[PDB]
Amino acid sequence: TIFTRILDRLLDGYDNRLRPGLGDAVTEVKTDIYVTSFGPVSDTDMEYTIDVFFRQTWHDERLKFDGPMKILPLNNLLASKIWTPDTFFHNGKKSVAHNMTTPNKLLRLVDNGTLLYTMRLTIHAECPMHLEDFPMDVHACPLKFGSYAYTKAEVIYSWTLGKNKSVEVAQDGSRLNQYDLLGHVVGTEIIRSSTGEYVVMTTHFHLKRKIGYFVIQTYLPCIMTVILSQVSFWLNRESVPARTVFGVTTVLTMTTLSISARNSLPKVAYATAMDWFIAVCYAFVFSALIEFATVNYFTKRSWAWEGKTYNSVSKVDKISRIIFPVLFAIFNLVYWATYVNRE
Amino acid sequence: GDVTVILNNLLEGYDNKLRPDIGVKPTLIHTDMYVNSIGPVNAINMEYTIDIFFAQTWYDRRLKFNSTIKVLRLNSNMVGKIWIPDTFFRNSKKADAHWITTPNRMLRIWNDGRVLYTLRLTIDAECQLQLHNFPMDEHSCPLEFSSYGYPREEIVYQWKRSSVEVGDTRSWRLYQFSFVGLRNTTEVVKTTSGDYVVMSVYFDLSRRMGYFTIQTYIPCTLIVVLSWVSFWINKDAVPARTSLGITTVLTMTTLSTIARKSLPKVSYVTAMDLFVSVCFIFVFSALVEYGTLHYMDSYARIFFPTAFCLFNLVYWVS
Amino acid sequence: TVFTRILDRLLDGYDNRLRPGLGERVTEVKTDIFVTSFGPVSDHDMEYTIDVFFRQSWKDERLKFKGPMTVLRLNNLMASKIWTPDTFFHNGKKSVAHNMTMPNKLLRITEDGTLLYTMRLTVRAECPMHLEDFPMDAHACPLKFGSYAYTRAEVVYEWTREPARSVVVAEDGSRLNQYDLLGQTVDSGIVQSSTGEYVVMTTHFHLKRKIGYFVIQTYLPCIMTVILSQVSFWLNRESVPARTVFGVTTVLTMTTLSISARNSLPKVAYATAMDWFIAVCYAFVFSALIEFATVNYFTKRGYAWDGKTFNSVSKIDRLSRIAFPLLFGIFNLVYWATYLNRE
Amino acid sequence: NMSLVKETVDRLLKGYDIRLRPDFGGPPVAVGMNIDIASIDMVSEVNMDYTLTMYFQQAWRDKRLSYNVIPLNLTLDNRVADQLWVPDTYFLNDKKSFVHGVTVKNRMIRLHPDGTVLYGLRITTTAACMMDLRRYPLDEQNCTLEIESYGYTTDDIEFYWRGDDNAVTGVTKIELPQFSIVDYKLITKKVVFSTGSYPRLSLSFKLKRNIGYFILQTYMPSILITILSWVSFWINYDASAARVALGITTVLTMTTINTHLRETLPKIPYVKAIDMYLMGCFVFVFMALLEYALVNYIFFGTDVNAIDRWSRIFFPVVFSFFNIVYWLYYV
Amino acid sequence: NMSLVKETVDRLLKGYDIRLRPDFGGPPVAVGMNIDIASIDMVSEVNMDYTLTMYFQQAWRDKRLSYNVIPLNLTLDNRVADQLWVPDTYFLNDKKSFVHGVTVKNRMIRLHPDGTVLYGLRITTTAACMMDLRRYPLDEQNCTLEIESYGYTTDDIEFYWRGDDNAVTGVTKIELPQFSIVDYKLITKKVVFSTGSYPRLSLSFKLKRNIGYFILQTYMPSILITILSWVSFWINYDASAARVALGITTVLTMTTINTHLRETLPKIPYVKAIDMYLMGCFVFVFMALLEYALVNYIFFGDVNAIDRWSRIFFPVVFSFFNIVYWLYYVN
Amino acid sequence: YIVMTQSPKSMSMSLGERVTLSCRASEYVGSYVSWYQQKPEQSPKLLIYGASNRYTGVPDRFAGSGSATDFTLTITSVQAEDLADYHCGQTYNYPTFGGGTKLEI
Amino acid sequence: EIQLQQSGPELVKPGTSVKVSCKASGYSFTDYNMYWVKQSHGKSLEWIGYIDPYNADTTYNREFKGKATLTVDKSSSTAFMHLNSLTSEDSAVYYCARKRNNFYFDYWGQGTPLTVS
Ligand SMILES: CCCCCCCC(=O)OC[C@H](COP(=O)(O)O[C@@H]1[C@H](O)[C@H](O)[C@@H](OP(=O)(O)O)[C@H](OP(=O)(O)O)[C@H]1O)OC(=O)CCCCCCC
Ligand SMILES: *[C@@H]1O[C@H](CO)[C@@H](O[C@@H]2O[C@H](CO)[C@@H](O[C@@H]3O[C@H](CO)[C@@H](O)[C@H](O)[C@@H]3O)[C@H](O)[C@H]2NC(C)=O)[C@H](O)[C@H]1NC(C)=O
Ligand SMILES: *[C@@H]1O[C@H](CO)[C@@H](O[C@@H]2O[C@H](CO)[C@@H](O)[C@H](O)[C@H]2NC(C)=O)[C@H](O)[C@H]1NC(C)=O
Ligand SMILES: CC(=O)[C@H]1CC[C@H]2[C@@H]3CC[C@H]4C[C@H](O)CC[C@]4(C)[C@H]3CC[C@]12C
Ligand SMILES: CC(=O)[C@H]1CC[C@H]2[C@@H]3CC[C@H]4C[C@H](O)CC[C@]4(C)[C@H]3CC[C@]12C
Repeated sequence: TIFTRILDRLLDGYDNRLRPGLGDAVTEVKTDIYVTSFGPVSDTDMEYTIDVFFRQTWHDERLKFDGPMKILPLNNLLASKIWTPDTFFHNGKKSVAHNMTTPNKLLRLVDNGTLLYTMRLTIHAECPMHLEDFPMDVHACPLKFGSYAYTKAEVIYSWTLGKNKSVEVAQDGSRLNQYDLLGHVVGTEIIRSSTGEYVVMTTHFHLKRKIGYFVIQTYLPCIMTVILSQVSFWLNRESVPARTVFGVTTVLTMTTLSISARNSLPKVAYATAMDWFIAVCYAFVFSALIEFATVNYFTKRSWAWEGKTYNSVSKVDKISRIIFPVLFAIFNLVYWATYVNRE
Repeated sequence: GDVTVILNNLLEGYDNKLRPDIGVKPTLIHTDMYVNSIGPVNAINMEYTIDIFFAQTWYDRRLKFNSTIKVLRLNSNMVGKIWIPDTFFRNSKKADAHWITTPNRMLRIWNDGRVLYTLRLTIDAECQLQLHNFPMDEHSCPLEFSSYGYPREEIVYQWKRSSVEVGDTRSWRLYQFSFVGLRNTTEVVKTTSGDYVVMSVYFDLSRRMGYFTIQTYIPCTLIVVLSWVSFWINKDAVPARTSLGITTVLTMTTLSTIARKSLPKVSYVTAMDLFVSVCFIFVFSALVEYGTLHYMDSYARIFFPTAFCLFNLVYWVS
Repeated sequence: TVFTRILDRLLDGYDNRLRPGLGERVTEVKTDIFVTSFGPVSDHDMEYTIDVFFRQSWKDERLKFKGPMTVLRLNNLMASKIWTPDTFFHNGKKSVAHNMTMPNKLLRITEDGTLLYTMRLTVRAECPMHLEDFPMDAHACPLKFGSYAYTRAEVVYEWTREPARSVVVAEDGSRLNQYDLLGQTVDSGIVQSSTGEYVVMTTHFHLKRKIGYFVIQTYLPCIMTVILSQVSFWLNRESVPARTVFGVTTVLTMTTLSISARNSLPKVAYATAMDWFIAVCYAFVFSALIEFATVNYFTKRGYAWDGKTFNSVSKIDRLSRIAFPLLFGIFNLVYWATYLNRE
Repeated sequence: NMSLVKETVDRLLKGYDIRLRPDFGGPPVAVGMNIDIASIDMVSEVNMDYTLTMYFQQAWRDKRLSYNVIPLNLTLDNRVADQLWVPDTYFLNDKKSFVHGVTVKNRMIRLHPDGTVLYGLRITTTAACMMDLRRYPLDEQNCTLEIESYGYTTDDIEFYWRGDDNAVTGVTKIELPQFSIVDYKLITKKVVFSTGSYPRLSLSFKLKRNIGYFILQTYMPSILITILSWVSFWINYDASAARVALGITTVLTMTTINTHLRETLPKIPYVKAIDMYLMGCFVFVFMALLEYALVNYIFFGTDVNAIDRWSRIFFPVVFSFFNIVYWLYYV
Repeated sequence: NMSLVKETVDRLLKGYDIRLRPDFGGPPVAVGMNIDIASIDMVSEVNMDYTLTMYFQQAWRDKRLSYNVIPLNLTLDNRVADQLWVPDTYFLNDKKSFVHGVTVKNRMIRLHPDGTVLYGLRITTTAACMMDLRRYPLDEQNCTLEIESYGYTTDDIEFYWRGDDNAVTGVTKIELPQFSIVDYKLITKKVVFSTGSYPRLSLSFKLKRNIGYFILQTYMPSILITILSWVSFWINYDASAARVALGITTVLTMTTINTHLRETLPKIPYVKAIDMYLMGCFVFVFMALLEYALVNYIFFGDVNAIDRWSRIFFPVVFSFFNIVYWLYYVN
Repeated sequence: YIVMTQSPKSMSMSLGERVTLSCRASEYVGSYVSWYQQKPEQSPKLLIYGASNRYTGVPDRFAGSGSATDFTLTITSVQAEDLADYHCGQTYNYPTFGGGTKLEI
Repeated sequence: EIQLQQSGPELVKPGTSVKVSCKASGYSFTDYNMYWVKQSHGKSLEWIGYIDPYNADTTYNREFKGKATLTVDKSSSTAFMHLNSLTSEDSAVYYCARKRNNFYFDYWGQGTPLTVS
C-alpha cells in the first residue's frame, strides 16, 4: 500500500501527451536492442523478420521519487499511463507487439527518474537487396528506427553503451536457415522529411547467403544436365532417335530448370549470377544439340557399326568430346573465382 | 418510457460477475441451435467450419419483471450488461461471432425471469477424420461445448425439446459429404479444475465418391488400361513398348504425388493411397513383363484386366 | 456550440436499447444499396465479394430537432450513441466494415427525425451455384438481409425508392473478371424461424460467366489435343513409335487437362458441362489410341514404304480421317448449340 | 515551462466537440494533403490490387485548436488524435488497410499557433487497381488512389494538394522489381452520388512494366522452343520417331508454359499480349509439326526435300516478321 | 446468499491495486503452473515451429484476495481477470498466439478462501522450434515451450510445477499427423539478461518422426525408380532409343523428386539424411546411364559381360548402401 | 414501362360459384402485385396486396397467388356485392395497371 | 380512418389549365408519397406522376411529362395537380392514391371527373 501511494503521487497531474523537458530541452532516448532471434529472410519479398527486446532508457524528471526501493519494476499496464517515445521503424513493413499471456512489456522506474521501458517485438523490416551476384551475395540489411512525430529539436536517439556494444544478439538466437549473420555495424544519421529533420538510428546486419542450398537445388542439377548433354557426344553417330531424345530432353530440362530457378528469385530484371550460369549451361546444351544436328547432316550410311559401308566415327563428334568438357570446366573456374573473390 | 424504467430497474444493483443462484443450486441452461450452413470440411487440417444460431436459455431470478409487457426483445447492446454463461467450444480451433452491420446477438427476457440469449457463430471446429478408408469414409463430427470455469455443481446443460433445428440441407456447403444423421449427447468430464458438463452435437456425415471417381480413380484406371495397351503392341517395337511403359509408370507416380499434396500428412496408408499403389503394381508389372518378353503376351492380355476387376470388387466391398 | 447543445439534447435521456416506436408501431426501415464495385466472385467458395454503400433510413421521433440547419451531417461517433437497425446478411460470411481513415459511416439527422445512416461495407455473401451448365451458367446470386433480434411485428424493411430503382450499380464498379453483371432483381419475403417470422429483403444479382477464359484455357487445348490425336491418323501406320508417342501423349495430356479443369471448380458430386466436353474429348483421343492399336494388329510388315512387298494404307485410317473430324465437328456443333442457345 | 504547455493543451481539449467539423454550419474546411510514398511493392494482377505504404499527411485549419501563448509548434502524442476531429477520409479503392502500430500507433499531431493541424499517418493500404492487361507485359497501368471524404459533402469539406505537384514526394526513389513509375499525376474532382456531391483527390501512377524480366523468363524460352522445333527441319524425313518426338514435346511444352503462366494471372476473358505472342509461337511450332506431317503424307501417300529446304529458311523469316509487327504494335 | 457473495467480492476488489504484485517489496510470489495439452495442430518444419493448443493454468497466493465469510470457491466470470493482478507470463518461442474468444474469452478465475487464485486460459501458440534436420526424416526433435516472466525478476516472481510430473497431462492422448511424442520433460531454471535474472519453466516435447508417411512418399518412389532403372541392364545393347530413354527418364525423375521434396522443406544449406539417400540413388541411376554410354562407346566407339556384371553389382552394392544407411540412421 | 395484361376481359359466373381471374406482367415484377376492386362510379378498393397477402377488412373468400410474372385472383363464391371491375397493378417499377376484368351475373 | 378528399368535377373548354386538389386528413401528409392516376372512361388506370410531400421531389410519366405539374402544401396538407394545354383527349376521371409502401396503394381519392369539349 506504500508503493500504491507513491505511484498515485507520480501520476496525478501527469499529462502523458507532453514530452519530457518539452519546450526546455531535447530528450535523449538511449536505445538498446537484444536480438532474441534473427528471423528468416524472405528474398521473394525483400524483407526479413527479427525478434528483439527493444530497450529504451530516458530521464523523466516528473517520475523521480523518494521511497524505500530504489527501483520499481511495474506491471506492463502502467506503461500506457505514462509518456513513451513514439518510436517506429522506418522500414518496418508489418511488426507485431506480442501480448500473450499479457502485454510483453516491462517498465522499471528508477529513483532518480530514469525509465527503462522494454518490449518484445517481432519486426518485419524491408531490406532492399541488390541481387546481381546472387546466390554469392552479401546484404547489409538495415534496421532504421526513430520518432515518428518529434523533430531532432524534440527527440534525439543515442546508444547507451556505444556502437556495436549496444546491439547484442543471443548466442542461440539465429533463425537464419540460409543466411549467416556475419555481424552488425551500428550507425546514426539524420534524414530530411516533408515535416522536418529526424534522427534515425540504423543498425546494418551483415548476412552472407550460404550457397549450399542453391548449389544442391540449382547448380548440381544444371551441371549434371550439361554432362547429360555431353553423354550424347559419347553416343553413336548413326543413332538419330537416341541422341535426338537426349538433346531435346536436356534442353527441355534446362528450360524447366531455368524457370524453376527463377521461381525462388524475386521478379527482378538483374540477370543474377545464377541467371548467367544457367544461360551458359543453356548455351552448352543447345550447342550439343546443334552439334548433333551438324553431325546428322553428314550422316550418309545411316547404319551403326556391326560386328556394307559403315559411317566412320565423326571427326566433329571426336573433337566435341574433348573440347566441350574442357571449355565448360574453364568456364566453371572463371565464374566461381570471379564471384567468390568479390565481396 | 415504461420499457426503459423496467430495464433500468433490472440492471440496478446487478452483479454481472455472479451466476444465477451462485452457491444455492446449479444453473440449468437449455441449448437449442439452428445450423445456417455447415461450411467446407478441411480434411487437410482436420477441421470443419459451421455457421449456427446458437441459442441458450436460463432462468435468472434477478431478471424477473411484472408488468403488462410479456417479453423484452433487445439488441446486442444489452448482452454486455447481464450475466452470460461462459460457454466455449472445446474442439474449436478458431471461431468468431458476426459483427456486420452490428453484433449478431439477440437477447430476450420473459416476465418470469427466463432469458433467451442467441448469437450467430462461425466456428471452425476440430473433427478428427480417420482417413483409412478415404474417400469411402464416414465421419461423425462432434461439436462439444461447455462452461470453461463453472463446474458441474454450478452450471448444468440439458438439451431443449427442439434440441437442433437442422436447416435445409440442400443449401448446405457440403460438397463431398451428405448429412446422414443427427445425434446428440450430454456427459460429465472430470478435469483438473473439477467436473464439467459437456454437450456434444454429433453430425453423421458420409462422403460421396463421385468426385473422386472422376478426379482420381478414373484417370488411374485409364492409365492402367494404357499399360494394358502395351501388350497388343508388337514386341519388336522396342521404343514403343518402353515408351508406353515408362510413361505410364512415371505419370502414375506424378498422380500419386499430387494426390498426396491434397491430403494431410498422415502416418498411414489411406484407401486412396492403397489403390494408387496397387495401380502402380499393375503398370510396373506390365513394364517388367515387357522386360521379360524381350529377354506370354497373350496370357497377359487376359490376365491383367481380370486381376484388375477382381481387385476393384474386393476394394469396393472393403 | 449551438449544434453541440442540440446533439446533447438529442442524446439526453435517449435509450440505445429500445427501437423507435416500441409498443406503438412497427419500425419501418427503408434500405438502399449503391454497389460501389461488384467485387470478385469466388466460385471455389460459392461466395461473392461486393463493396456497397449500404444506406438505411428510419424515422425516430426521439431525434427530432429544430435549429438553424435542416440536416445535421455527423460522423460515425454519433451513430454508436443512437439506436440503429441490427441488420445482418442472412447469407453473409466474414464481411468487413472499413475503418480507414476513420469508420466509413455517415449519419444525417433531418429535423423531422428521419435518419440517413450509410456505411461502406465489403460483404462476402454466399451464392449457392448450380454448376451443371458451367461454364455457360448464369447465377442469380442473392443478398438477403434483415434484423437479427426483431420479428416482423417489431422491424419491417422497405426499399426507399421503386424496388427496381433501389439498388444502383456504378458504371465503372465492375471488378468481375469472368462474370458479366446483367442486372439485379429485388423482392421482399418472410422467413419462418424457431424464434419467429422475420422480414427478409432479397436482391438477386444476375451474373453471366464469360466463357473466353475457359475457351483459351480449356476448350482450345482440348480441341488441339484431339487434332493432335488425328494427325496420327494422317501419319503412316508403320511408324509405330511415332504414333504410339502421339497417342500416349494425347491421352496423358487430356488427363492433366481434365484435372486442371476440375481443380478450377468448387467440389461437386455432379458433372458440369465442361466435364462432359472433356469426357467426349477424352473419348475421342482414347478412341484414337484404340484405333492405332487396331491398325497395328493388321500391320503385317514392319518396314516402311520406300521409293519387296509394301504395306497398303490402312482402310480404318482412311475412314477415320473423315469420320473423326466429322463426328467431332458434329459433336461440337451439337454441344455449343445446346448450351449457347439456352437462356 | 511545461506546465504552461500542459494548461494550454488541456484548455484546447476542454469542451472540444469531436462530433462537429471545423466551421460546422459555415463554409467548408479546406483540407490540404501531402503524401510521401514509402513503397508501392507487391503490385498484384491476380488480386487486381497494389500494396502502397505512405506517410499520408493531411493539414487543416481548426480555429478551436489555435493558441498564441507558446511560440513553438506543439507536437503531441499520437493518442490525442482520438480526442480531436479528423477528416473522415477514406480510399475508395482500399480493399484492406491498416495504420502501423509498433512501437505505438504511428500517427502524428502537431498543433501550430495559427490553428493549423498537421495530421500524419503511416498507412499501408492494398488499393484496388483494375488492370487492362490487353497489352501485358508491354502495358502501362494507370493505377489510382481515390481519396474522398465519406460523410461530408463539398458544402462541408474541401480538398486540395498542398503544394500542387510538390505535394507528393518520394515517388522517384521507389524501386519496383517489375515496374517503373514513368509519371504520376495529381487530380482534383467533385464526385456526385445519390447522397450528394463530395470532394475527391486522385493520385494516379502510370506504372510502366519492366519488360526485361518477362523477356528473361517467358519470351526467350518460347523463342528457344520455337527454334528447337525448327531443328526438326534439318533432320532427315525418314527419322519419323525423332522428328515427331521433337515437334510433340515442343508443342506440349509450349501448351504447358501457356497454362502455367495463365494460372499465375487472373481468369480474364480477353487475350493479352503475352497470350498473343504465345499463341503465335504455338502456331509456328504446330505448323512445324504439320510440316512434318505434310512431308510424311506426301512421302507415304526430290519433291519431299523441297518443302524441307523452303521451310528451313522461310520459318525463321516469317517468325521474325511476326516479331517485328508484334513489337511495333506493342513498342 | 447472493447479497453476501456480492458484498464479499465488492470487498475484495475495493482498493485492489492491479499494478503491484502479491507481496510487493516482500518475498517473491510463488506461481505454480499446470498445463493440459488439448492438441498439437501441426509441426511446420517449413516455418520451424509447431502449433499447440492447451489449457494453461497458473495458481498463486494473493493475500488481498482471501475471504472467509462464505465457505466455497467463488468461480467468477472471466471478465474479472482484467481487474486482478496476474503474472505477466509470456512464451519465448511464441511467434503468433491468441486466447480464444467464443462465446466469450476462454478464461477462468477462481478465488479460494485462503487467497489462492486459480487462473486458467485456453491458448493456441505457434511456438518456434529450430529443428536439426541432418538426420531427417529419421530425426527426433525436442521442441520446447519456454514459459517466462517478462518484467519480474527472480526477486519478484518464482515459478514451479505444481506436481513435478503431474503438472502436465493430456500428452499421451495427443494425435500428431506425422509425429509421436516419445517423451515430455519439465524443467525449471534461471536465465540472466542485461536487465536481470528471471525464472524460466521449460516444457520439452521429444517428437519422433513417423517414418511411414515418408516411406510411401519419398523412399519408395526413389527405390522403385532405381529398380526400374536397373531394367536397362536386361535390354539388348542394340536398343539405344529405349535404353537411353529409360535411363534419361530415370535421371530426370530423380531430379524432379529431389527438387520436389526440397521444395516441400525449408531452404536449408546442409545435406539431410534424405538428401544423402537421394544423392546415392541419383549416383546409381546416373551411373546406370553412364553404364549404357560406356557399353555404347565400347561396342561402337565384352559388352554382355559388362551388362552381366552390372545386373548383379548394382543391386548388391545398392543393398549394401541401404544397409549401411539404415544402420547409420535407423540403428 | 411494365405492361399488365388481363386475359379474361369479361366473364360471367353464376352466383355462389368459384371464379378465377388472371393478370400477366411483361417482365419481372416479383411479388409486387396488388389487386383492387372498383365498383361502378366508385374508387378502387384494395383486395390483395403482394402476391398472396390479403388486406385488412376484406372477406376471406378473396384469395390470390402468382409467380414472378403470372398472377391469379380467385373468389370462393360470387356475391351480389362482389359484382365490380377487378384491376391488377404493379409497384416493382413505376405503377402501370392492367386492362381490367368485368364480372356479370 | 384515412380519407383522401379530392375536388369536385370541373367544367372547362380546351386550351386552358385546371387545378385539381387532393386533401388527406387521417395520416400525416409528409410520411408517404402521393400518386396521381387517371382512368379514361372504360379503360385501364394510368399513372401520371407522384410527389414526395416532405421535400416536394416530383416524378412524372413520360406520356404526361410536362403536361401535369405536381405541388404540395404542408400547412394545407394538400397535393395539387395542375393540367395545362387541355385537349379533348384529356377527358377522364382522376384519382389521388396514397402509397403506404412499395406493395400497394392503401387509400384512393373519390374521383374528379374532368370534362373538356
Ligand atoms: C556446333 C558444333 C559443331 C560446329 C562445327 C561446324 C564445322 C563443320 O561443319 O564440320 C565440317 C566437317 C564435317 O565432317 P563430318 O563430321 O561429317 O565427318 C566426316 C566428314 O564429313 C568426311 O568428309 C566424310 O567422308 P567423305 O570425304 O565425305 O567421303 C565422313 O564420312 P565417311 O566417308 O567416312 O563415310 C564424315 O564422317 O568436320 C570438319 O571439317 C572438322 C570440324 C570440327 C568441328 C569441331 C568444333 C567443335
Ligand atoms: C530438448 O532441448 C532442451 C533445451 O532446453 C532440453 O532441456 C534441457 O534438459 C536437460 C535434461 O533434463 C536439463 O538438464 C538439467 O540440468 C540441471 C542442472 O542445471 C539438473 O539438475 C537436471 O537434473 C537436468 O539434468 C537442462 O537444464 C534443460 N534445459 C536447457 C539445456 O536449457 C531438453 O532436455 C531436450 N529434450 C530432451 C528430451 O532432453
Ligand atoms: C438430444 O438428447 C436428448 C436426450 O439425450 C433427447 O431428448 C430426450 O430423449 C429421451 C429419449 O427418448 C427422453 O427420455 C427425454 O425425455 C428427452 N428429453 C426431453 C426434454 O424430452 C433429444 O431428442 C436429442 N435430440 C435429438 C435426437 O435431436
Ligand atoms: C495434306 C496434309 O499435309 C495433311 C498432313 C496433316 C493434316 C492435318 C492434321 C489435323 C487435322 C484436324 C482436323 O481433322 C481438320 C483437318 C486437319 C487440320 C489435317 C489437314 C490435312 C493435313 C495438313
Ligand atoms: C570411356 C567411356 O566409357 C565413356 C562412357 C560415358 C563417358 C562420360 C560421359 C560424361 C562426361 C562429362 C564430363 O564432360 C567429363 C567426362 C565424362 C564424365 C565422360 C567420361 C568417359 C565415358 C565414361
